[PDB]
Amino acid sequence: ATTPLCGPSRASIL
Amino acid sequence: HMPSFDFDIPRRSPQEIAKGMVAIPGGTFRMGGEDPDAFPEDGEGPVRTVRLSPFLIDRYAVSNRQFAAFVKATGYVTDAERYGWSFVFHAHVAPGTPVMDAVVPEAPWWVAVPGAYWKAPEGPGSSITDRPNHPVVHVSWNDAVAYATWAGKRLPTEAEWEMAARGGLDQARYPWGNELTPRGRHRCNIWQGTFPVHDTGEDGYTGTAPVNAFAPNGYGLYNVAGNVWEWCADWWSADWHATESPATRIDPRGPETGTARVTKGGSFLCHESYCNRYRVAARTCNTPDSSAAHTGFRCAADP
Ligand SMILES: *[C@@H](O)c1ccccc1N
Ligand SMILES: [Ag+]
Ligand SMILES: [Ca+2]
Ligand SMILES: [Ca+2]
Ligand SMILES: [Cl-]
Repeated sequence: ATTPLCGPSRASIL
Repeated sequence: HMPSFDFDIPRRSPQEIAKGMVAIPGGTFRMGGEDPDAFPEDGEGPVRTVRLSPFLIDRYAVSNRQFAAFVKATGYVTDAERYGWSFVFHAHVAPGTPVMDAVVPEAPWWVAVPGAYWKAPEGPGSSITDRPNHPVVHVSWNDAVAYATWAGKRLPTEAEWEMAARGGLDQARYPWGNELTPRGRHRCNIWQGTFPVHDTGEDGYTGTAPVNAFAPNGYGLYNVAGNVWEWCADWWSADWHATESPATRIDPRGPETGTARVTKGGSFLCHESYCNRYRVAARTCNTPDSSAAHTGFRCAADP
């Protein structure tokens, strides 16, 4: 539904 | 980029640095992709002719054994160790392993696991004793640059990575051609089955494979597609390379500033029905102190 995510970033969980 | 290190750079000979590397001669190649199913946000296009200076590139992604030697020689502490956690795919977290409640937006299959790092890739209790020849993972971009500099090397640019990964073919879909499994043979370690629920392991592996698994490409490089995402030197953007200029077409280095560094090549998790990012033109990014169980790197060098 949004661009698929292959690179989980540390910033993204804040 | 100007890194800071806590170890001296050892003196190395040219023949030492070149061991396990392939010499890529200078020349042109057609970089990028225009697959109509490509996600626009990824900026796979435009296809363009890029000229590169000669360079060396590792046949193999850096292995656990090699990273352990770097740590032993330097005392290097990886970003995942400083943070105290790293990302592990949910299917590989042993039941009862302490986990953070953190959720990656839009990717709930990633688990932030305290104590997961390169030597314990699934968290406390796991080890790499049986994976000495597997690619090192839970290494951030910073860790990769630290290793490469110690080794007398550097990260490849995205253009160097793609020229080497294409292995002498002109605008093929994969490193080896246009068929995913020519003659019914698996050529890379990606996902089979139903992502993210069940990996059938039809290609032999439901996690990382040894760095020398599968046939190499035409230049002798192993697992440029699949196995682990590979850090490149460039800052990420989706459109810097749309400009037609010497800076974008002759030894291009990417934009001068950014927030995430480019990763190439796909991993054991990639699948046509989710990301479709194991095509050689594919690209994504991650922030430079981030680390994950499916991301490693290979080095490049100037001859
Ligand atoms: C949403 O757009 C989505 C979700 C899963 C896989 C692909 C895409 N495009
Ligand atoms: Ag992917
Ligand atoms: Ca696989
Ligand atoms: Ca790869
Ligand atoms: Cl091994």
